[PDB]
Amino acid sequence: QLRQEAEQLKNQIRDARKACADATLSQITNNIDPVGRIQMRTRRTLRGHLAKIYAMHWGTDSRLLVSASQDGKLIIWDSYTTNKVHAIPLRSSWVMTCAYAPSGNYVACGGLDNICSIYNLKTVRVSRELAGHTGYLSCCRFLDDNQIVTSSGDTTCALWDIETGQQTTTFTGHTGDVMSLSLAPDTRLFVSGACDASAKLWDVREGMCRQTFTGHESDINAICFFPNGNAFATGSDDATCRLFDLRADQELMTYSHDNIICGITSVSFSKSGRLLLAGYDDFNCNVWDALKADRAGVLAGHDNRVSCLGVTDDGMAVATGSWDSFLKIWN
Amino acid sequence: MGIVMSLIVLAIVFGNVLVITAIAKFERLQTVTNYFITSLACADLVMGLAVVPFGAAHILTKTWTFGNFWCEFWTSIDVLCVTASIETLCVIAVDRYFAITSPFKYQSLLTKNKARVIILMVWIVSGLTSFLPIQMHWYRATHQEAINCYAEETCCDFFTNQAYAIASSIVSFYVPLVIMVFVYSRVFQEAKRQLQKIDKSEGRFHEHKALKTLGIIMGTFTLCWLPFFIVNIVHVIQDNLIRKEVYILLNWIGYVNSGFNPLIYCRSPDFRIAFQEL
Amino acid sequence: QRNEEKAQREANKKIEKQLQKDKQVYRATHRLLLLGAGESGKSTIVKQMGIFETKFQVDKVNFHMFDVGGQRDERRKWIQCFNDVTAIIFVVASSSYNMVNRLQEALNLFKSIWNNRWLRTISVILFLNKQDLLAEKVLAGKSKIEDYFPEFARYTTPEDATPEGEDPRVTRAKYFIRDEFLRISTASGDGRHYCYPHFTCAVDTENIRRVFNDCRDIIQRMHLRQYELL
Amino acid sequence: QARKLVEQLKMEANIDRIKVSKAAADLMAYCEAHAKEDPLLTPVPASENPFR
Ligand SMILES: Nc1nc2c(ncn2[C@@H]2O[C@H](COP(=O)(O)OP(=O)(O)OP(=O)(O)O)[C@@H](O)[C@H]2O)c(=O)[nH]1
Ligand SMILES: CN[C@@H]1CCc2c(ccc(O)c2O)[C@H]1O
Repeated sequence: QLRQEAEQLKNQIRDARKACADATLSQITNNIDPVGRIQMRTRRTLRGHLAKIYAMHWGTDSRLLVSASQDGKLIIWDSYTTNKVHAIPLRSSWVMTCAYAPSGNYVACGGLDNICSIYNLKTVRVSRELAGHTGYLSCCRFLDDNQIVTSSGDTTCALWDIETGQQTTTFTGHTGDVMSLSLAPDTRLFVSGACDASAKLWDVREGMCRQTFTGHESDINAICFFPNGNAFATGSDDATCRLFDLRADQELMTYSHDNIICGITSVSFSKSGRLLLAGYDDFNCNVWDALKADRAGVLAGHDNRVSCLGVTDDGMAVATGSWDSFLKIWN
Repeated sequence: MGIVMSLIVLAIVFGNVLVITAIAKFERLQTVTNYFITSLACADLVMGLAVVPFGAAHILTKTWTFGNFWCEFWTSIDVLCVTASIETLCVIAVDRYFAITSPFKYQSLLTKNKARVIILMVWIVSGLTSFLPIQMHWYRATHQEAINCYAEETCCDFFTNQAYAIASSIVSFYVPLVIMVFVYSRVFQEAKRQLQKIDKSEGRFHEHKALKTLGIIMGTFTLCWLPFFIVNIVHVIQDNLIRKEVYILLNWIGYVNSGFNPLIYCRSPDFRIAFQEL
Repeated sequence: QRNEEKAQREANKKIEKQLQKDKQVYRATHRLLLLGAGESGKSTIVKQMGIFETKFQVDKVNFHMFDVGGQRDERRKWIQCFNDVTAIIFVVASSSYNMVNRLQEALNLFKSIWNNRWLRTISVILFLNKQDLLAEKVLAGKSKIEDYFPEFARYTTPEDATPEGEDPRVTRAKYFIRDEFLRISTASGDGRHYCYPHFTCAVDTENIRRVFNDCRDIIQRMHLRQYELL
Repeated sequence: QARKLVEQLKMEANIDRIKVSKAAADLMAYCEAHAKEDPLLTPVPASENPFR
């Protein structure tokens, strides 16, 4: 009855996007000259964390950044001069994410206590605690100075109102735990990747799902938009990175090699979007060519697996965090 | 004998510099335990760089051409290097004993500042028994051969009273020996006690390693340094009994021990991968 | 500009002084993870002795236990966080063999936890709860273990066993249940981590000394293996 | 939840799609246009590098 139309509807979508694919992305970009060999060297090394690092976020000024560690601290650094600015002790030692407000006046936090905490940096004390999730938080991003979107392990995402501490809207439709999210440049749409090897596109204003992408075969760990805003890249623990297109409603290219079998922890783009930086469980990082799917460089120097990655808004440096309680700046 | 002596110098120098540069270059090998290894490697490197070449030149040429002050300086640095190298093994043994016997308080007891204080105390005690009694002429013997040797400029063989030959020998060798024996016996007893428990609990579902490790560690050190520190007392207690050739041979056998420490104390997999990287 | 750098450096030194003070506390405390298979009297043995946390001290040593109750998922993704704990405490009701079964599910969960890719150097302290009513229902003839575990028919009580005036039947059942876990423990263990099973009841009052001794053994064995003596 | 899945499937089934040949060209054009100001792509002199 009802399930009968699901098989017909699913096949209709598959055949609808099968005719659209007239040429692959790699076929068009055969005549582009290769980017060549890219070599980067460590410029800074930040020390002071007593345990492994799980999260990191750059500042809008491209000068200050924040990090989180399992020992129960939330340290704000000064990358130019390598001087600690703040150190916020956490009530709960298990922290999985952190965020930095665009205006630079607030910092978010969350983890295994199912609570999101917002701290006031220009007064440091807890400003608000958001409750209502029934699972551990995985990611959080600041829409504005008064609203924030979060994802958790109860297969739902929510949009909060910081002033009142109430959920404005809730996004449902996933089956597995939601692992990451990323906001669009215009802050009107966002994507999320969950453990059922699926990624969906949501509408913030209307609170409805738009499209679904199911090109993976394992739990998705990271996601990030293209700088243009019409594409995004994901990374799962099957040693593959894939590029998806919003307008074509299908994937365009995959990034994998036969000499790597570990998982992928984080992905990030560059200022122009030609380079794709992905962190791995092989204790190092890899640099890809977005339009060619070939390696261009290797970032090595971490003693344990890399868990965090970020690129400044102005694109001068790359910051990587790992489980050896160290942070490095690459340029 | 030049080929054999040259190879000994190269082996000691090459081995210790590799260990030193591996700890400094890599941040994953910087541990409180590794500071003692660094101090021991520095002592062995200084020994191999300074003592061995000049002794080899003296043996081969059969004359001393560097004067009378440099011979005293060479003897003083010899005693300083020998004393400071044996006393670090005692510190390593005590550290392992504290780590194994008292596991809960080991992290609190040992700190980097305490390790630095211990290392400088060891080096100060080593320097207070070599340069001070030798440069102040408190160790010189009193007979015709010794006084003629002291007067002569090209002959500066080793002659010593009974008091110095007893005190320096005791401080350099005998106090560390009993401490090492006691702590290693207790460590072996703990290892056997913990090995019996696994057999008692889950034995049917399935002490050579500890015996081999402790045997190697104690045997190399004892077989390297015991005969010399026995004949050192013997040749003073009883006169005209120990020939100079035997004394020099046993001293050089003791010197050889400086090239074996990197093998014994740096066989960890982290050290192996560090050496592979370099 | 010149005064700004000096003022900024003043705050860094003050922060670094506090970090050193807090590092002594972090390294002197032991973290424990408490896992339960469901039912099994997990809360009873905790009260007598989001995420819930508790702290206790014995013989001037600080222990800090963790219990997760806000994440009720068949697949555990948060298990990666607890890869640096001293030990894991597993609580199972040994008397739930007939009830629909629970013992096989607990064994499967133990097998999944033991062979995890991230918990490859962590030992497990096993508590076999609810012994008195297990003995009562074994004495009662209304139930038989062989009707649910066919391997029990060809099992004999070990000669190297320590019965508590105890019926040989309940002793045989107890050792069979314990050996079911011990087989999985020894199947894949390579010396990096062991298992410490205990028989626990409701009236027990020494469940904390057992944890203390097991943690001491874990640390001592780790050091012995590190120094190539084991 | 049988009706909810079909209703959501029908909502996202009727959308306008463009060929891959246009999306790839758009991405290529954006990259070619903005590759000039990409500090990670081409090294910058140490005079204007704040991290050196
Ligand atoms: N005889 C005996 N009964 C127990 C024991 N532990 C719990 N019970 C019984 O269990 C009842 C309470 O429920 P629990 O088994 O403690 O359930 P719980 O501790 O909340 O375990 P979870 O629900 O999994 O968190 C008590 O009334 C006891 O009769 C035990 O060790 N021995
Ligand atoms: C000439 N060689 C010296 C002679 C005596 C001596 C040595 C080393 C340590 C000591 O405590 C000593 O008394 C030898 O290295």
